[PDB]
Amino acid sequence: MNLMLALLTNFTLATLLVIIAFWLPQLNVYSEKTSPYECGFDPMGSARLPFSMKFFLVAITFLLFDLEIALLLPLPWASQTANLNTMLTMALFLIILLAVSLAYEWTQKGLEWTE
Amino acid sequence: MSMVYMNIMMAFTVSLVGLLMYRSHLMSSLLCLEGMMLSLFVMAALTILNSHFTLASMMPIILLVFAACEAALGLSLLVMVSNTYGTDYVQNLNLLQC
Amino acid sequence: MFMINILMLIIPILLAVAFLTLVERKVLGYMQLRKGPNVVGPYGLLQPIADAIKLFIKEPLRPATSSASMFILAPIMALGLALTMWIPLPMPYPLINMNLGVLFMLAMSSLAVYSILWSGWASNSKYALIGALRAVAQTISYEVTLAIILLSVLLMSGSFTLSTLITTQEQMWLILPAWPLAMMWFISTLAETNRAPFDLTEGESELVSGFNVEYAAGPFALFFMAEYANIIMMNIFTAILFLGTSHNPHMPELYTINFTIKSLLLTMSFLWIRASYPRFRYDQLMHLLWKNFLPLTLALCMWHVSLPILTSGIPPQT
Amino acid sequence: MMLYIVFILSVIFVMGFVGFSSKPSPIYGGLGLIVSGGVGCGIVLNFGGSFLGLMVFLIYLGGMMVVFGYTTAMATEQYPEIWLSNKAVLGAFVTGLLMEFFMVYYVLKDKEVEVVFEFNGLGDWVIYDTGDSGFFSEEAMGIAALYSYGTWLVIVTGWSLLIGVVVIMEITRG
Amino acid sequence: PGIVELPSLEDLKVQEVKVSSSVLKAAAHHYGAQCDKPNKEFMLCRWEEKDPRRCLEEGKLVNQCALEFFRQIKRHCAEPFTEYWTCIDYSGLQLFRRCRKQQAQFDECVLDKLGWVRPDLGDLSKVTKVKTDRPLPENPYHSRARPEPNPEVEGDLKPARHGSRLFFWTM
Amino acid sequence: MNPIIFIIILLTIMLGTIIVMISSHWLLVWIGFEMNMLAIIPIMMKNHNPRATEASTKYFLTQSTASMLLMMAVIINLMFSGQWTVMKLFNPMASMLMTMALAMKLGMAPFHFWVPEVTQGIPLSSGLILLTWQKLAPMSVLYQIFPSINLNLILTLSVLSILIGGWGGLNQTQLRKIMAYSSIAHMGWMTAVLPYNPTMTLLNLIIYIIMTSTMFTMFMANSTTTTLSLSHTWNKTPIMTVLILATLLSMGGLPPLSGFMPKWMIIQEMTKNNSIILPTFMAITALLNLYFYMRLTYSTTLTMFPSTNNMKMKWQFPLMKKMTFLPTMVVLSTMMLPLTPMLSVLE
Amino acid sequence: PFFDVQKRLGVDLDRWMTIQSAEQPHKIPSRCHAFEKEWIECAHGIGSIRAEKECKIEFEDFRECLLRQKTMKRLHAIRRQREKLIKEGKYTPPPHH
Amino acid sequence: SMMKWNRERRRLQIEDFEARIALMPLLQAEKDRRVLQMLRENLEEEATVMKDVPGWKVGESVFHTTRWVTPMMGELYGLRASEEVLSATYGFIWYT
Amino acid sequence: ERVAAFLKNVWAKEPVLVASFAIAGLAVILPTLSPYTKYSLMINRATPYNYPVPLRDDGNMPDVPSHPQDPQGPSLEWLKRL
Ligand SMILES: CCCCCCCCCCCCCCCCCC(=O)OC[C@H](COP(=O)(O)OCCN)OC(=O)CCCCCCCCCCCCCCCCC
Ligand SMILES: CCCCCCCCCCCCCCCCCC(=O)OC[C@H](COP(=O)(O)OCCN)OC(=O)CCCCCCCCCCCCCCCCC
Ligand SMILES: CCCCCCCCCCCCO[C@@H]1O[C@H](CO)[C@@H](O[C@H]2O[C@H](CO)[C@@H](O)[C@H](O)[C@H]2O)[C@H](O)[C@H]1O
Ligand SMILES: CCCCCCCCCCCCO[C@@H]1O[C@H](CO)[C@@H](O[C@H]2O[C@H](CO)[C@@H](O)[C@H](O)[C@H]2O)[C@H](O)[C@H]1O
Ligand SMILES: CCCCCCCCCCCCO[C@@H]1O[C@H](CO)[C@@H](O[C@H]2O[C@H](CO)[C@@H](O)[C@H](O)[C@H]2O)[C@H](O)[C@H]1O
Ligand SMILES: CCCCCCCCCCCCO[C@@H]1O[C@H](CO)[C@@H](O[C@H]2O[C@H](CO)[C@@H](O)[C@H](O)[C@H]2O)[C@H](O)[C@H]1O
Repeated sequence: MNLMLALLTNFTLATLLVIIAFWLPQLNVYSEKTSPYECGFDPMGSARLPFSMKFFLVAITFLLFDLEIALLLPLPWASQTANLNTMLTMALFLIILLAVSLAYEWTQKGLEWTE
Repeated sequence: MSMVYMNIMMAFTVSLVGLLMYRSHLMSSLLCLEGMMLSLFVMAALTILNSHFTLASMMPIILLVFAACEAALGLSLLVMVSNTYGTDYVQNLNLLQC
Repeated sequence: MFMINILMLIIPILLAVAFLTLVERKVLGYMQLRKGPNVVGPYGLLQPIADAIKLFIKEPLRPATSSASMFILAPIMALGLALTMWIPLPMPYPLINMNLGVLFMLAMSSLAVYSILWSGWASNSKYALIGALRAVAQTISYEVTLAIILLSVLLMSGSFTLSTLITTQEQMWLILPAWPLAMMWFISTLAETNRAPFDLTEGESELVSGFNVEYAAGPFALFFMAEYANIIMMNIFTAILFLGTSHNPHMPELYTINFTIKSLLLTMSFLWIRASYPRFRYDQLMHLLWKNFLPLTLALCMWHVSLPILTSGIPPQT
Repeated sequence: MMLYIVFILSVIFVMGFVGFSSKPSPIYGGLGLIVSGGVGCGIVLNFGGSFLGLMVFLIYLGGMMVVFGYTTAMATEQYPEIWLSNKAVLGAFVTGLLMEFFMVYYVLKDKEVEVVFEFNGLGDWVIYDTGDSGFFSEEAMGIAALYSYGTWLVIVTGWSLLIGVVVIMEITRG
Repeated sequence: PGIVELPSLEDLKVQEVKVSSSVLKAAAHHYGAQCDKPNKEFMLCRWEEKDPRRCLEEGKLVNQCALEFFRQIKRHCAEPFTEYWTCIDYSGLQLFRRCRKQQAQFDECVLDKLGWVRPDLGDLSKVTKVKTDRPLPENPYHSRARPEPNPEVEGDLKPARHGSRLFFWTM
Repeated sequence: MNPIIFIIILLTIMLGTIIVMISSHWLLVWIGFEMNMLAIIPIMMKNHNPRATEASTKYFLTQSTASMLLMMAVIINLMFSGQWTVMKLFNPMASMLMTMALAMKLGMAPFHFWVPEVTQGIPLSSGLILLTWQKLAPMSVLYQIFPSINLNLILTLSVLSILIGGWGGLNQTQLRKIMAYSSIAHMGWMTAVLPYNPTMTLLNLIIYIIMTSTMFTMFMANSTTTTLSLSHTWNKTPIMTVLILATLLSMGGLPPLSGFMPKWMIIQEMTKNNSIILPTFMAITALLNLYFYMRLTYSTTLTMFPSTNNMKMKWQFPLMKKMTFLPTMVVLSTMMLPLTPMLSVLE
Repeated sequence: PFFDVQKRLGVDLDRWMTIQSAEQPHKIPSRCHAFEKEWIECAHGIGSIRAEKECKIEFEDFRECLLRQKTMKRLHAIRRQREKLIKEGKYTPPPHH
Repeated sequence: SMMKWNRERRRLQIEDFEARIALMPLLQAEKDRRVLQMLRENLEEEATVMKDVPGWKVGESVFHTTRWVTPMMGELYGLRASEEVLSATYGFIWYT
Repeated sequence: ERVAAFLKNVWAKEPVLVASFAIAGLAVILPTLSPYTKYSLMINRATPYNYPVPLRDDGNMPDVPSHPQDPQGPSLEWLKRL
């Protein structure tokens, strides 16, 4: 309960601030005021046009690397095992294969952005 | 069964239908694949946690790992599809009818 | 009595955030051979109040091309999540005592990124979009290294509980056995908080205002309050992790004073760093983390798994 | 009302699934998957799996961040579709909610429901264990055993993740 | 499928040991030594019998020994003990290490007045043997009779009669 | 692709298949399929052209969908039995989902649509792996779960696969699409007999793999992928046209060739169980396969098609392709009928 | 397994996690440990065809432990009969309940 | 420094764990009586509510085996105020 | 000689990677040389998460103690001295 009460209070406080922000000030809305900003001149083309991602390969690698830490975060608990010979070997094994995969992507120029 | 299973099984079915009923964007279907795995994770976690199957508690974690390998694989193909045609539309992938 | 405790957490947070804006402008000013706000109230003490009132009576704008619901949602998420980050903090007693407080903080930090992505995307303007996609790159740069840095430290604490870090550091600050990780952690928090020299998602001199360029008045203030709240919260986290304050159960306020001083100085260091350095290029930030911190962080993670086992100093699970 | 916490979260779980399954713009589909991942973490946490719940939320937040980036690059159009903008998307969205709302309405009315298969609606707490007093988390013991019992699992997962990097490099080298 | 046999509310009656966990924790180490015998006879019973209904009598002797143990403390060392568990109760985690001074006062009191020696580190986690006059249960799981195994095939392996015998093949 | 990377990826394709065949745990069976799917995709994309990209995408979407249905069955099985052992399933809904999941992995009808397209879109060497090695893992699972499979479901899939495979190949001029529809037709025989005698499913599987490997190796030897391109073989290497003729007649099931052996042993097992109508229907429908095998033999060996002038340049160069095991495989594809009683080795 | 290399080599790859009554960390038992043990020992060695009928009692109890469908039916019936008497004014719960 | 401190922290954990081991017999004995008492009360009030039901037999098992089976939450707290049910089911998880 | 020539070059060009490999090597190597590693497993074994279920004294278990303070059974004197 304490947790749900705390989250509700925070996000309700934020919502009230927005409600006041919109209903308290005097408004004067017209077309030019609400037009998209681009340093004084009208934009050329929609902002919804495709925006090329030059780090796309690092982004996919992040998915694989971000799952590795899910496998590693239990390590503080795994260190309480009596079978420490196996646990230490498999912990080091997993991290090394992460390093090998990093070294492969590095040496193969996967970490350089497409130009 | 317990009522929670009604909504988790329902969520899996919704995503399965979402996967099988394509629209245009290939990214939208890849999302339905990720949703299907999320329902399987939750459905498996409930069973394992409720039955106190201690060693099975690692199984949902292993499920996520191969979920990411699938998502990464799906995104890799999306990049190539996008490079070829300039969209991720699935109607462009019709060369192999002939 | 719990509701009172909640208010005695978030009202002070927002007041501390408001006066951190004054402190930054004065600290930057004197480092720049000038004074900073000293006219609005004595020594500029009313300046944050003036700015806050100004913004919330300013006209808020909904851009013609914006996605209305997401435009409103993002600032609400930003501030809401920023305040949520504070509830497990042990000062010395957390508002919410969590078994996995560190993991909770990681998850909530990841969710707060979406307030940048959605505000920028919902603005439907090019500078806003460019800012949001810089946040995608920034998150990809630091997130993996940030989690593994914490893991290496927690292999000495033995748990994911924030209060255990106090017990761990009762004899000695963790900064001693893990200053290489402290170095890399400290930089990661600058990137995590979008702070100079990693102020890229806003990047004023490049993107005008980046992800929040279309935001005005109260909605803009919510983003400002969020970022400055996260800057303070991340330095409290740094103080707990690496500069553990001793806790006397019968004089809990001595802990609070000592811990508050440490957190303030770490926050002053953020302003100091902003005054000193040029900005990174956002591809150079990604190469910093992946090509320097990550190889070192992986190696140190291996070391901090082995070291407790080889020295027979594994911490208690409880 | 609080005794039905898992049920309420599971209702929102399905609503998030209907969200992205109707397939609006992937920007909003990602939003629906984040909500479902968030409440899904809440469901698993309420069964005693705090680590599993927080982990799935953390992973899916990272995954949807990448999907967002790829969307603005490769899955965007001039007028991205919300649920109301498209007739096919709206029909699927409404159909999902109505199927969901009727399952909820009838399972609550009868404390039971037949939706193909029989589900009991007494509340989810009834199946819980009654006697816990250990000095550890059973989920944490089970997960940590991956490094002592799961040697074979560690090898195949670690190998698959390494091969995964090798493969995505091959797949995307035109 | 049968009626679950439950003891009557009368049979479940015993004088409870109504003290808080801080009191129990403060006296735990001495209680572990002084009440070892009935305690270990109850725990053998529960693990062998696998039925709370089958160990009620042993459960009561655990309670009776506890009350007798706490009455000795009350008679002889009330004030030193009340100081000790009061210190334990303050801690949110009920930590021993915050009350070594009060623990020493309590420990020396019970030692002088009752000859009670505190168990060493590792003593109370030892697996001990206990002598009991209760008979070892025969079918604690209430197992049915196991199905008989398939009749074993034994003998001398001889060549197949006329080979494979597949259609026309002669070998 | 670096040669070392190609070998590591190939060994991972095999490791995933091996894991499925040696696992006693449903989770490791699922991991084996996932590892196999991850490794094969780069083999499909090896040449990097739009058709390879389309093929790999269609393959990924199909296999990934099947795995989710596969894991759904495993979790439902866990709810209703509380174990993970690879064996009969303890819930009929789980059995259906797993059975469909394996049908999509094999490309059985009516889940067959991907097989012709994917096979056409990838090279011949990759097509060989897809239509041979990739059948092992799903069949090894069916071999262990068949006591709980719904008979009507599995025989329906087998019937539809034989019909759709036979009809589908009649309209094809592309060799890779001819092999694809042939594979669908042969998958049906393997599953049709599975409820009655799993040993005959292995026999058909092994003989199908030998014959299918032989054909692909001969197509690779001459770099032929269409009917007309293959019709020039009589002018380059006459011997290869005779091997193709013998192998194709074998795949048609004609005595006294080896390919008759599985059709013969499957009909025996089905009749022992009083199944008369189904084997009769299956044997007659397999005549469709013989028809479009016979067309290839006509255009390849039993007539001489027009040639081109530039073909004379090829007369002056030898075959350089590895053609690994082709002499052994072709003999096994054709001359094995006298040794039929050796099928007991698979028992 | 299709190929039993684990048995041939006497190496345990995955069967440690196949059943919930196998050895767990710190000897934490599953909730249905006794039921599954009884079923496994009843059906050991006789084959599924025999075990499907000769160990039906053990499997049914094990199934009841796992999913508790019969218990939830029983409790749903009692709770229904209580609301029947509450509205009809024919039963007052006790203080302790 | 961390090695020495973590060694002492491990010796403290053992002392804390052993105090629990000393008290577990008494706690176990209390839990058994309490569980049996709650089940007995549930049985008394089952008879009254379900006296009129045609085919009902009070206290019938769902299990063929006569072995003791640990009750699940609904079995033990099935007929009690939500405040007590909510505390017994979600009290631990929801405690800060 | 090449041992130092290569090492000096990487120290000048990529000291970060030199430090990474040196630290990783020590993690793999030192655990097998340390004399204190054996106590890590003993301490984990001596931690009693579970109840120590007593054994039915059957009349011939001399190595087992009757009371927790009896001389038999494992001791932690080594742990107090660590
Ligand atoms: C054993 C018990 C089990 C029974 C099963 C049946 C066993 C038979 C299995 C056969 C296995 C395939 C191997 C057949 C070997 C054929 C040898 C041959 O055809 O001669 C080679 C010759 C190739 O030409 P070349 O190498 O260049 O020599 C100089 C001529 N240019 O060839 C040519 O030049 C011919 C080119 C013209 C094409 C004529 C095609 C009609 C003749 C086909 C006869 C073979 C039919 C095999 C089918 C099965 C028969 C039962
Ligand atoms: C294949 C030759 C026929 C060619 C025409 C094709 C006919 C149709 C083929 C379909 C299969 C029908 C085969 C019918 C015979 C199989 C049944 C059979 O023969 O009995 C089993 C046979 C042992 O024969 P058995 O009666 O015991 O006589 C022993 C004589 N020493 O054991 C066997 O099964 C193996 C016998 C197979 C028959 C061929 C092998 C005979 C040995 C000669 C091999 C060649 C040796 C010379 C090598 C020359 C090298 C250049
Ligand atoms: C790409 C693949 C990379 C694979 C890399 C694998 C690296 C593995 C390096 C070995 C890691 C473990 O190294 C090994 O750890 C165990 C315990 O932890 C040590 O064992 C030592 O402590 C344990 C208890 O802690 C005692 O049982 C043992 O008697 C004692 O020798 C070994 O002395 C050490 O050799
Ligand atoms: C066990 C974990 C700790 C061990 C370290 C694991 C990570 C190893 C990282 C890769 C090591 C070898 O792989 C890497 O190859 C590339 C070649 O393009 C080199 O990179 C080269 O170009 C890049 C960009 O200009 C720069 O890093 C550098 O100027 C240069 O060395 C790296 O110097 C080398 O580190
Ligand atoms: C591609 C499809 C996507 C949707 C997937 C949905 C999966 C949902 C899985 C639910 C599984 C329910 O499984 C079903 O449960 C009921 C329980 O009453 C069983 O019910 C049957 O068996 C049990 C005992 O064996 C008894 O109730 C009774 O004999 C009979 O009703 C069914 O034999 C079983 O098939
Ligand atoms: C963005 C949209 C989100 C939609 C979310 C939809 C949530 C689903 C609604 C679930 C509502 C559950 O509703 C819950 O039902 C049970 C029925 O026994 C009620 O519980 C009831 O039990 C006893 C019965 O003896 C009554 O005396 C009591 O008055 C009543 O509380 C709860 O008071 C109610 O809260």
